[PDB]
Amino acid sequence: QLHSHRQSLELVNPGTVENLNKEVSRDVFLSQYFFTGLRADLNKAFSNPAFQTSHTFSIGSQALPKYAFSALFANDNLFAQGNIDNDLSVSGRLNYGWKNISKVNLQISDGQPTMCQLEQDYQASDFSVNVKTLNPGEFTGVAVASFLQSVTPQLALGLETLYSRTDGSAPGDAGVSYLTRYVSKKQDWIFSGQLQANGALIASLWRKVAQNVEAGIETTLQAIGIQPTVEGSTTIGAKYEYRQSVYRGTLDSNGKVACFLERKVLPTLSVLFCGEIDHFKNDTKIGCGLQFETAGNQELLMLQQG
Amino acid sequence: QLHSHRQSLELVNPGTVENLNKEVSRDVFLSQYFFTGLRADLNKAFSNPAFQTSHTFSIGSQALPKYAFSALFANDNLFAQGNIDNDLSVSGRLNYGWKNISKVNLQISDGQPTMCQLEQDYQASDFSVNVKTLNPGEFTGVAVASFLQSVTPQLALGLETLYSRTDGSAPGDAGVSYLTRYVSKKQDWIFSGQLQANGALIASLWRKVAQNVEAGIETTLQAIGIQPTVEGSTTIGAKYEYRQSVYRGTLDSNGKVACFLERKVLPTLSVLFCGEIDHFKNDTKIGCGLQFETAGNQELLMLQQG
Amino acid sequence: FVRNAFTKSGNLAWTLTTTALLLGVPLSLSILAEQQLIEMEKTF
Amino acid sequence: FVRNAFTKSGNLAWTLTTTALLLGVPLSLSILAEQQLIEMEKTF
Amino acid sequence: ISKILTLTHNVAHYGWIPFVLYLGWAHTSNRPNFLNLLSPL
Amino acid sequence: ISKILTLTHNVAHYGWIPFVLYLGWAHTSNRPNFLNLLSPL
Amino acid sequence: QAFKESPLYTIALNGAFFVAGVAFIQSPLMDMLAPQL
Amino acid sequence: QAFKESPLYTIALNGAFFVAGVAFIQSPLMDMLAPQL
Amino acid sequence: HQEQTEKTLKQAAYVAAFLWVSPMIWHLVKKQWK
Amino acid sequence: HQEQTEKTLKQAAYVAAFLWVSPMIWHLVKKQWK
Ligand SMILES: CCCCCCCCCCCCCC(=O)OC[C@H](COP(=O)(O)OCCN)OC(=O)CCCCCCCCCCCCC
Repeated sequence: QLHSHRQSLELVNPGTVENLNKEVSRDVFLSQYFFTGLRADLNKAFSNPAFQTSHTFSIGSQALPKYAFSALFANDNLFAQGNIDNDLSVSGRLNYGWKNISKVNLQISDGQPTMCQLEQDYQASDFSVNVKTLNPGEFTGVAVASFLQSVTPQLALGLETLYSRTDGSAPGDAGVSYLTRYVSKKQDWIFSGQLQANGALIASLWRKVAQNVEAGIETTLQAIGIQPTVEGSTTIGAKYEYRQSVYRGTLDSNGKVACFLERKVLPTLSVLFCGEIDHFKNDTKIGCGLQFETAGNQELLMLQQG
Repeated sequence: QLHSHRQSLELVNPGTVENLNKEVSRDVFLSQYFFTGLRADLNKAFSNPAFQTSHTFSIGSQALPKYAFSALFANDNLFAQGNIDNDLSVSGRLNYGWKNISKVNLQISDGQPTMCQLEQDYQASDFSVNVKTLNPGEFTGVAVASFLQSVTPQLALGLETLYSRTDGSAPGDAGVSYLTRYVSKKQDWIFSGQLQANGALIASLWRKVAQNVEAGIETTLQAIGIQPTVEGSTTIGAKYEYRQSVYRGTLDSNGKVACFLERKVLPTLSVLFCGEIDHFKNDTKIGCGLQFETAGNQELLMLQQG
Repeated sequence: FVRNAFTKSGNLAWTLTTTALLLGVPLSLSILAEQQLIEMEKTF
Repeated sequence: FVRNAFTKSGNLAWTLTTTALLLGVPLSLSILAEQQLIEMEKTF
Repeated sequence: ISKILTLTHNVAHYGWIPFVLYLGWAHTSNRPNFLNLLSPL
Repeated sequence: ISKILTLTHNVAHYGWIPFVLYLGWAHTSNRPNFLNLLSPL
Repeated sequence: QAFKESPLYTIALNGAFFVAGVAFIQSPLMDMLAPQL
Repeated sequence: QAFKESPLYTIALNGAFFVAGVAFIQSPLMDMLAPQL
Repeated sequence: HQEQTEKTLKQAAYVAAFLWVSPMIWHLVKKQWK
Repeated sequence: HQEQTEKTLKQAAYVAAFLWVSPMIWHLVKKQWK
């Protein structure tokens, strides 16, 4: 009676909840590329269904293993991985995306017993749904759902819940959040937003300047009468892509700078460098190292030069 | 009666006592080029009697000031310097080499009162003499003499004394040493040697390979019945000079490696890098930074490009 | 006074020039790596 | 035994390949910086 | 009887990464034998 | 009377580096004024 | 220092940094930093 | 370990490292590491 | 303890709020066009 | 203390050894040619 009036002129679909803030936090801010010591990883590929085999060495880095074998395999619809390190710890991932894909992320350690997951997705041209559990009379563990859909051709907003219960005979809690995302008129500044549980909130944007220059701001405010304890941190970045170079670098509040250069001096070899100055304690961290690849098939290496 | 028989066919003169082991320890072994944090010094020159003016910044380096002004001036026979750093500490040097040159090296600190020196030299075509005192009924301080001369056209050997007296009413000691140096037949491997006080001894050599490759070994043995405590360290280096690159790098006993690259990517700008792995404690130090120069005269900068 | 009105504004000239040597010099090396390539392939 | 005859000879393959990546790779970058120059000025 | 719920988790502790190599060993031109666990070429 | 032996050492504490600049200020073409205590050019 | 210890001090600090910062992005001044060659 | 704690252990160690090391320098093997181009 | 007796209705009101709003925000495009 | 009495002859033997050897090694070229 009222469905077909608006579902013919509209309904572009938004991205998932994971890719809400992807275009700023994991693209122009280097907070996951950084390291401290020296590291030099190398990987042979002989792929079409691909294949890799990566090793990794590291020293004096405080968060890295001193060895890490790997593998993967990915045809038109599958995925796999594997990651064993120096003493013993195994990982693994799967994808079976026939539109509802369905991941599994197992994680075995030794001091901590066993981590497991499960996931789901659905993209039906106007909305997205993420369903995720954790390790489970016995309804135990964490279970997270979500929802996100678009009501105008530029705006979209939804929310997500959770349900955490541990400790056996314990009832368990249930938080809530609210999400939002605005897109510009012609492929430009994308204002995101967030309001999670316990008061914290995120804000960001991403201006696409002329050819290869970006920007981005981020802001968090995380909060017996000593409990109101707020904090803040506003960061500003950029990224200068080129042919055979990539440069990004941020600076923020409470005193820090950072830089990350990657200069590929061969067709198939590249170096990098990353360093940071603190301006309160006046102490610094410097990390450098290389990364290169080769081929193992008898003719694949003939088809990267010319 | 016997002087003129041999002083007509011979008597090339050797180098000074400071340049005895210069061609290995201060040329192909990087033990004085190394640092730890970041540092970036820069210097304008407007020289013919030269002139420079160098600044220096550093951070997180444990042996460097966070600022250091400088100057120098050197015509056909003179020298000067100057070095003031962040809080206050002044240095200075002089040379007045009319063949007997005569240095003065003053050194003012604040926690430690005042350092002073004096020097001398003499090179009379078959022998060299170094005379050096330190800060002085009042015959106090340190006084060091030496002697070195050559008896065959390839070999030379001499010795040096000292006399250290402090503590006011205290007699004072006097050590001794022995020195030696052998040169190859046609401009090649130079075996040096030393035997200083308290048992320690040095040995080295320096093979000039084809065009720009060197080598070098070094060995020290420094030594209530717990007093015999010897130690040792044998190091092996090399150096690969090129046009617009310089590379050297050593490795030794008791577990260490080192490297030092300098790659001048401009006519008038250069970067560098130096890092070291320990293989007992398994911990590492990485230092990097740049160094470049410019000009201040209105036409000197026009005469470095072309 | 002299021992306050200089060092409280002398340290400010440090932090604005160990910053502009850290975020500006890796950028300046990356320009020349694309500057010389656009003219080497302009010759051919 | 297994837990001694491998790890006492597994760690030896580490130290001979974090050494040859530290003293060999800065040398290999410096060869190419003189390798490509001797042929660019061979063309002219 | 409960050990099989824990013995299942100790199967993936040693027998998962060797499964991934067997998959893509067949999805090639099926040449290589032991070069895959090797760094140079 | 002994202070002049210590007051001499406190003359070089503040008046030695400015002496070096005055020497080479004359041994040039005698142009510059204050560019020497400056980093860019 | 009578209000620097207050909790409302920071939520006025970072909120003031957002407004001038977002004006710096949407500006022709930020266009200048992109090199034209 | 009856002689590894002795003081004469190291002065035989480093002295043995000198002799094989100095033979490695004066050798045609060390000539090979110089690249001919 | 009567805390765990009333906590089950503390929690059940939380998911019942989500049961209203996600069907509510399912169709704002069908009413934002005034 | 008789330590400082004999230390002056402990030290005087040290420089007297240098007084022999530097004139000794002054002229080994006049005798190494056998
Ligand atoms: C407070 C003030 C501080 C100021 C800080 C300023 C620091 C600036 C430092 C800049 C360094 C940037 C690094 C870089 O970009 O490398 C460039 C250079 C090669 O670049 P080219 O221009 O020579 O390429 C020519 C094209 N054929 O490559 C090099 O120069 C050498 C780099 C070599 C890296 C070697 C990696 C070692 C791997 C170790 C392996 C460890 C394994 C355990």
